[PDB]
Amino acid sequence: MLFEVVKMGSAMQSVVDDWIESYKHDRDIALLDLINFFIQCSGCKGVVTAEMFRHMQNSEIIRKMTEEFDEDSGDYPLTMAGPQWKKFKSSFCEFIGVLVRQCQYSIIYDEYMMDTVISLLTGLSDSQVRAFRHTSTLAAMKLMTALVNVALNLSINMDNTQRQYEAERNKANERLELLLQKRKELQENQDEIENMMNAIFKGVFVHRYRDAIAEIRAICIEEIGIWMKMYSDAFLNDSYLKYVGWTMHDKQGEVRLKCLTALQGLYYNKELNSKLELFTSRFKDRIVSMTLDKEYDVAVQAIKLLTLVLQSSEEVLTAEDCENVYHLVYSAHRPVAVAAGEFLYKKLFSGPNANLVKTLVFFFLESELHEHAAYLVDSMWDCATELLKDWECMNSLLLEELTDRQESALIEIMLCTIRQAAECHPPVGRGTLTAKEKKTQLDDRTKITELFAVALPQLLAKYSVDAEKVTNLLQLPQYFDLEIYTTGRLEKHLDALLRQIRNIVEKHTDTDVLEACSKTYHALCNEEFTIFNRVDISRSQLIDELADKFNRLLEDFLQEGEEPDEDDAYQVLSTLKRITAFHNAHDLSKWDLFACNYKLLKTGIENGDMPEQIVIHALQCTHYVILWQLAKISTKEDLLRLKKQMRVFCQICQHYLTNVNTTVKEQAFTILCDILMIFSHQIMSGGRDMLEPLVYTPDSSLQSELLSFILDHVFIESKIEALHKRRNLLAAFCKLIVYTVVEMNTAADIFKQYMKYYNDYGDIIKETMSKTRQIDKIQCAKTLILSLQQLFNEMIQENGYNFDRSSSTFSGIKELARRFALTFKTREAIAMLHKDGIEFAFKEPNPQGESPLNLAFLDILSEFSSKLLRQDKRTVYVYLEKFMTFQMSLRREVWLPLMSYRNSL
Amino acid sequence: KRKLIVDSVKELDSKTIRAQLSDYSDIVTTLDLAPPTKKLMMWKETGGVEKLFSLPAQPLWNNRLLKLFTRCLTP
Repeated sequence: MLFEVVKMGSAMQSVVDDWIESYKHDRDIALLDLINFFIQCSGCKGVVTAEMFRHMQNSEIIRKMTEEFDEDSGDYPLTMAGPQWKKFKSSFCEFIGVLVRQCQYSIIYDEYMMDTVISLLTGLSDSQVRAFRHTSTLAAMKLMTALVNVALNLSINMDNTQRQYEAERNKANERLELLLQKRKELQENQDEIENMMNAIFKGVFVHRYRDAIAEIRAICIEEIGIWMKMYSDAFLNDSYLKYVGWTMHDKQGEVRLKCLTALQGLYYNKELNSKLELFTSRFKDRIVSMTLDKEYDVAVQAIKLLTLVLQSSEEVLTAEDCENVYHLVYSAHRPVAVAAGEFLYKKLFSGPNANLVKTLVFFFLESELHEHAAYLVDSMWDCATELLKDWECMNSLLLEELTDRQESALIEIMLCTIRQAAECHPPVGRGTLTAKEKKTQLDDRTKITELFAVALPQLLAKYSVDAEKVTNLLQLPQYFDLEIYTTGRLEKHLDALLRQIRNIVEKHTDTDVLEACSKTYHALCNEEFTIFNRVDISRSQLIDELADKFNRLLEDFLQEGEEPDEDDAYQVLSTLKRITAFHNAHDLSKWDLFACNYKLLKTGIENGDMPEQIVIHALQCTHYVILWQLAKISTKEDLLRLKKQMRVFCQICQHYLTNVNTTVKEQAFTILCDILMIFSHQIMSGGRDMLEPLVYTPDSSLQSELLSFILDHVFIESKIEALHKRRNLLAAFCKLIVYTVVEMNTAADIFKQYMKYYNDYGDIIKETMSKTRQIDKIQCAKTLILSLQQLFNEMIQENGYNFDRSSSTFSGIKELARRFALTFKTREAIAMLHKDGIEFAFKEPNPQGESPLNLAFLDILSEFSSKLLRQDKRTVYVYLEKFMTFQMSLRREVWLPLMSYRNSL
Repeated sequence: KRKLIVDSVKELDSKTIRAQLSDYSDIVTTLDLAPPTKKLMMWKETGGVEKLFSLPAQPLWNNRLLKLFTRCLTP
């Protein structure tokens, strides 16, 4: 009952001992019970009988058992999934190992038991039946490993008995004879065991590590790894290493993984081997190349091995080898990054920490792959967590007595450590909370807050002139537990911050710096904290200055004055930038600056010459004035004025949509798509009374204006830069579609590009199609056909009515037509699709020969008849015959589109 | 016809192993980087069809204003 006992069972040693029990009683019935076990473990349902055992050779048994296999599927026990089969496999392996180990002193040498088992496994491992070849190979591999243990024990026993002999050769002659006899008997035992291993190795391993099946190659390499780690004195030489050397070049990841796991076992925990280092130096090149293996799981192990190789020597590796591994700290995949990061640590990381902090800066500065530290830092997070949270140390180097390229980089690194400590997740793309982690977090914030509440004002003071450094330092307060400004009695420092921020705003015109200032002032102006009122005063005061400066500049600027020149403009722009950035994050309605901005946008139209950058920022600025007034909405005198400004602003954005300046068109376009969605029909939707007066629906003129822009500016022919802008514009328009601010028929000009622009815009167009299917199954499929219609008429205008249906243009529409079909209330749609395709096919008649025309559309329309539907097919045909006539139906020769469409119905 | 899996070819021949050592360019690749700049890092965070259809085209830094947009996001 062996097979069933091993899967269903009870301890393994219990059934092995029970088996050894029976083998003593009757060898032959027990060996037969053993034969069958190995067979039945392969999924076979046959049985080897006593008569077969006594008489047939293995080749004949295996044949009979292939016949009697009686399988349902191609499944066999070692390939079925689930825990009960994982437990089987381990039970299967435990039993073989425990059987041999329990026989190693008597039975194993009886000339009967092992030759039988080995002969069978050698034959089964030769079978073309995979279930036999797979199972028997695993068996023989476990069997071999059990024998390496026996050999090892023997060697140990041989050495002890040898020491016993020599101690007596010193010193009697009767015991000497017994020790000589014992030593003789053990040497025989060693020879016998080496035979058995050599049978299995040359009979199975040498053929089967090379099997066509990858799972079988992996089995063989796993155990050769085990033999060398287990009895290294006997197996850790080139004559066994070479197999793992070759198999490192295997075409499957799972095989290559095992070669690296095997070698790792030969370094961890213990060293050191001259023969191993020779092999490694001989295969070093191929190892470092595997740090970029196609399979990530393989790449990690390759780095981890290289980390172990580091411990032994560091002699074998070169600068270029190590430099290559360093690059991987910037890998997209975290396990690789972290593994490469641990390698980096042990290689180059050994004012106690100040030299390690400075070290990290040099590494980061020598990296020509990344311009920010978010990913370098995350890779180091697991191992150098102490170095990276040393903010007191990092803060000291920036202040108190090197080069300004190093100062910016240290600020960069510092901010990354802080963010990743503050918020507890890795940076984007590195992701995939516990009790003790939130503790460290809370510890981290208070340490950051307490240190940088005091240090940041000094830090801004020192580095205020540098835009890159300031943009970084300003991100800090967004990570504070702000309570500490009160309870820590630190309000003197807070005022210093608000002073340094204010000074920065006024000396800087760089867009990012001002964004940082604004976003920061917003973080501090949280009204769940005692601190709000202090900051609100400074906010309310900084902006009083900006508005007044802005009004006065706008006085000299609008009149004739002089000129206004390039210089008078940069004056306005600079001040306008500061105002716009703040109006985004902060409600500045208490300053009615629609007036100043409207006066600046309308004056730009009439004069026709207004510097791009001013126009852009006004457009942005008044967008925020409008939106903020809509935020605080009782009264109804304010409510009527909001629509005033809004309706007007939409007209201005519409005029600038045809502005000769391209980045200006785009600015006007994106603001437009924003307001249209905001003041859409959906404004009143959320339990809104007073929001039904503000609703805006664009003119049919504007609807086409917005489309003309997309076609010109999204659909033509670094550059990852340019694309991101265009996807953003497209989604801005598609939102108007899927939320029906704009007619769905506009999507026809967009759906037809799903293919021609499938990598740039595929997923955005694919979602627009879905959000119209889920919204209205019917008119989706309508405009969807109008797309293929529009592609069709384009082919005509460019070639005429001769097509050449074999052409690439025509074949292209058919291909898009098939992919549209897979997008299929449930069946009233395809009905509606074929109807319009038929209507369109017979839209225009032919003047002569014969009184054709537009008829070729049916070979495209034929791509949809596949989908639906027998009952509805009659209905379609009935609708088709309203158009086609008898002498049309009857002649077949060119008129092929119509016939082809008909076969499918 | 038997559902039993029988292999016509059981072993990779010695010559193809020799070839595997000679050329592994098809099981090796180029380094795939994470976002190499702050701008590109922010893009990856805020990119994809999901995020794009659920945010303004002109970014709004205040949630008071962002809600005015996201308020209108189901037909």
